[PDB]
Amino acid sequence: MENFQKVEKIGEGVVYKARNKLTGEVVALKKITAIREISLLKELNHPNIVKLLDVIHTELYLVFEFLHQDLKKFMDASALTGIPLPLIKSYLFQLLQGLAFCHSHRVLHRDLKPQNLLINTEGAIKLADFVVTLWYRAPEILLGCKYYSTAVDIWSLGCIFAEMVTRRALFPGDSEIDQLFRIFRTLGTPDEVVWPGVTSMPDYKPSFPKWARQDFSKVVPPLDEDGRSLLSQMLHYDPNKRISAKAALAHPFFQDVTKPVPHLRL
Ligand SMILES: Nc1nc2ccc(C(=O)c3c(F)cccc3F)cn2c1C(=O)c1ccccc1
Repeated sequence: MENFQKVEKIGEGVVYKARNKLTGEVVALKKITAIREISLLKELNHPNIVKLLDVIHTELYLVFEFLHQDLKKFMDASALTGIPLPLIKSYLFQLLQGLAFCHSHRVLHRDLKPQNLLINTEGAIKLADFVVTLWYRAPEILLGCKYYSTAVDIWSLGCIFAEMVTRRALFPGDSEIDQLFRIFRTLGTPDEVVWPGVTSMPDYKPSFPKWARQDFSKVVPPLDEDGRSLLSQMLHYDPNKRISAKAALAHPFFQDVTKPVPHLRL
């Protein structure tokens, strides 16, 4: 709309950085029943959720608060030394608060990934944007569950947690079956013992190869036992045994959480 001045295209809808030719405000402008669905999102305000400032419907643009960097760019920029654990823990804690908030309002993100988590110079991290990467997709979605729950967001976050720690994607699948098999090779092929009802899932196949589960100590070293304990609960196969965001916030891992400030090059 004529109320903004596209400053730069910051990412392919397409996201532009823009200045409100009126309020001088700089914002992120995203060019995209869905109406009222998005208006409700405009009421979902939390410090760890990128603020949806306005919805301009004209012949659909979403006006968001502008943050200078996403986690993917930050992880890439910290690949040599990695993100300090104190900061990893602070980010995980804040994202869990954001999810606890979203989930309490029966709202799911459904597609969390490093590129959708934005950070600022003060140490805050926020959930944004509530081929397409499958690396963070929960197994129940991959198995064709049509009515998945808030637990799909915990799975995705557990994945990002593992990636921040190891500096390598946990399950970099490049197809739906490769994604599923990478999860199986690491966490063990699921069965009725660990996931009641799993064999009845739409895309479950008795012909799936049976891989043995690997120890977490080999998956996210050098994360401490509290960290591995939390991650394990965030990656349970059964969406119902998977830890909720609220309970996760009470895990011993966060007993000594702080809010460090990252060093960013804007
Ligand atoms: N500086 C920024 N401020 C914001 C504010 C909101 C969204 C936002 O809501 C959002 C979106 F609209 C689409 C995809 C991912 C998102 F996080 C993205 N950004 C950015 C980005 O730099 C960026 C990061 C990744 C992809 C594209 C732009």
